Amino acid sequence: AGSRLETVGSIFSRTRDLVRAGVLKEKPLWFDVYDAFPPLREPVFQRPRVRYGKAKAPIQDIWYHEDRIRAKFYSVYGSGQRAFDLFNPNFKSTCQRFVEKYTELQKLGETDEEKLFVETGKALLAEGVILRRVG
Amino acid sequence: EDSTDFNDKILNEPLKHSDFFNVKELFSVRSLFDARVLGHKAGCRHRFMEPYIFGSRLDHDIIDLEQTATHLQLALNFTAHMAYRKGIILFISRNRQFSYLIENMARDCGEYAHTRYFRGGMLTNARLLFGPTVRLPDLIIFLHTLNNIFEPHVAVRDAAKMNIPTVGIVDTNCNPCLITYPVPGNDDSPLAVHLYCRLFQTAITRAKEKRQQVEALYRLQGQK
Amino acid sequence: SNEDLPISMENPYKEPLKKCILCGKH
Amino acid sequence: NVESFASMLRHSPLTQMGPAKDKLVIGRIFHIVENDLYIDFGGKFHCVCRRPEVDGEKYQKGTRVRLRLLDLELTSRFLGATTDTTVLEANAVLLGIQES
Amino acid sequence: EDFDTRILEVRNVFTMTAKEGRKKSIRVLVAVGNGKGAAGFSIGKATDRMDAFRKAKNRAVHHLHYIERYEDHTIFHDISLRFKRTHIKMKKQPKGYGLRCHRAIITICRLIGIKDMYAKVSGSINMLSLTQGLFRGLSRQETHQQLADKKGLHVVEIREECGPLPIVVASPRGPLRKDPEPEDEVPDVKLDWEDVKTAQGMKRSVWSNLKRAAT
Amino acid sequence: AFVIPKKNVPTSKR
Amino acid sequence: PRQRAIQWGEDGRPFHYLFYTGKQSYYSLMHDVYGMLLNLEKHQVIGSR
Ligand code: FES
Ligand SMILES: [Mg+2]
Repeated sequence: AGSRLETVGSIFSRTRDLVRAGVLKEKPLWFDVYDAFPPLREPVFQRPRVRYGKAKAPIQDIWYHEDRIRAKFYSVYGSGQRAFDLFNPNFKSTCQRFVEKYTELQKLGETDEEKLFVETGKALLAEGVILRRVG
Repeated sequence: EDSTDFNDKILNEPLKHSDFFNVKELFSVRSLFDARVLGHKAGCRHRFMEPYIFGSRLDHDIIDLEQTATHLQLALNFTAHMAYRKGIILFISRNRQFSYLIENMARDCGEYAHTRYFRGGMLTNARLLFGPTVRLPDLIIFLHTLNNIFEPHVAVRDAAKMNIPTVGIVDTNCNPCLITYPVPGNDDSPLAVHLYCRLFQTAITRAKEKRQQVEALYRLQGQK
Repeated sequence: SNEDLPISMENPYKEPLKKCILCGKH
Repeated sequence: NVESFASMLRHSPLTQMGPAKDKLVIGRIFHIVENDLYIDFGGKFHCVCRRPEVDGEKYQKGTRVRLRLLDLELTSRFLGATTDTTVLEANAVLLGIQES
Repeated sequence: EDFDTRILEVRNVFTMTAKEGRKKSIRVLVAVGNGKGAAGFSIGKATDRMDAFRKAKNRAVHHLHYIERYEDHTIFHDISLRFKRTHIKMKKQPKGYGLRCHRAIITICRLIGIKDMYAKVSGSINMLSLTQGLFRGLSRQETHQQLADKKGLHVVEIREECGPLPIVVASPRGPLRKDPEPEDEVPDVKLDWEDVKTAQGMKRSVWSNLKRAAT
Repeated sequence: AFVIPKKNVPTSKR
Repeated sequence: PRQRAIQWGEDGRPFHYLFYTGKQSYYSLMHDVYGMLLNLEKHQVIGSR
């Protein structure tokens, strides 16, 4: 027969119960496969409701320590002349090179961001990178 | 006397192995990452997709690919077992950028595709639309679960009414509550959609060939 | 454990609040 | 020694790009409908740009072009809506052709 | 052939048409059940009463619930629910109690296979809400096994007719917890005044516990 | 049981 | 009248990949024409009604 009450339980729960009651003479082809390798969540219909009051989503903003460096670099110099190639997975931008040098100089043990930022720029200038400040 | 042995050696045997068709090898987390398997903006987020979202990078939901891998493993395993069992697999999608790709993939793997406007009652009124002896699909794989007004494809509800299991790529703005085997992933980027098609086409093809190999061995042995 | 997990910060790229032309002028 | 998903995300080119506003990127014209040029720059969605009049002939399927990104996805919430309306498209300005 | 159908309501609904004025239609509620837990209901509409009966009967069988019956004669626990403006409070009863409930619930219970139960319907006595509410509660009742699995503890039945004998009706299929459930001195549970009032012999009704034919 | 008059062979009989 | 043949065999598997659309002939034709246009794009009256 079958049960079209898609909002009452799941296809397996409904199918299993009807086979047990004897309503379904033969269990469907997928039944045995489902039972052997079930999904992580049973597919039960549930109603989406609006969050009211103080309820908030648990999704958190993805941040990293180097974002502070990237923000400062972008403000001081702007978007690098080199165009970002997002197709290449290993592409490094001028800002990424700055972060790397900045981090390398952080390992040396500089404790002042402003001094460390100045030293980072000087090393890149020596390597031949073009760093045109917004000014 | 012979049917039970045939069924045990063929139909019940594959169900005793965790990965009978070895679908693990078909994909890795790296391959999924390189295909941009990237969610919609946080303002488009569906509440039921929050468990699958890793986070929001500048208001762009990032799907957790570690969950995708476990969900995809279960989806590809279920698809292979159904193809091995000679089940009718129907691919449904209303994204018109990929209608041609999806229709070819179905024809190539010997399955069925429905990429066109879904007329009311295709599944719940099939015996009137097609005929009294029509056989409905045994599995429905949704490559895009939303219709062209950003609402759940009607077939998701109707598949559940007909007790048909469903595999579905569910982006961050989709509702996975009624999809049996949801796979959280990007459903917009061509690279992502091209990967799903390659993965599901390979799993179906492999499963069908395995069924022929197992049946052949059983028959050759049966005679002698 | 792992060091690549996102950390909790205030948006570093957040732009400063805009100001009207007469802001800070009597 | 398997790279974790978080590791891949932290070092992804898109992460190091950060804010996409006014970021120059390189795209590829993957589909062309009359003047309308459909360009892929590696984001979730493509960006549609009108064929530049100066050198329209040069812009053909596969040509690599320089873009200035404005938004990765055009979305907004209008009066009375429960979720953002989405155009399923990126906003960008076609600067020119990339030449090596 | 196993399923039996029984009508629940027949109503002469009307709409107004420009050409003919009052257009009479028949709305029919029917319930189908094989008597072994599988039972459903549907609404059939047609100008002719025969067509309405057929449509409802055939459609109800495609919308079958499965009702968990304790020992195949009663519900597992007492269910109190409100569906829209209809309140149904069902009580689990011992064998031989009978179906002491609204005539429509009696009909549905015979189709489901419940032999012993008590139910009081309050609020609106709409037949559509009652049926839809009854199937909503009976479908959502938790079985003793589901309770043991959720709680990881044995479910022990204490029967007055069997003295202190502890009858284990369900055990946790998985691991059995070793910590006893915290015994709250005073249970913070919402009590129905009508229950408490009866237990205190404060309820005089000339209509309660009247002798009735076997149901 | 009240017997609903049963339908004959479909009259239309396409 | 010209009647279409049975679209599924004894196993019940339909014979056309676009069977479940209900317009396998029409949509198969539309699919073919779209494919030809794609290939043509990648490569590049009075009497007739
Ligand atoms: S913004 Fe107007 S007073 Fe500051
Ligand atoms: Mg999407």
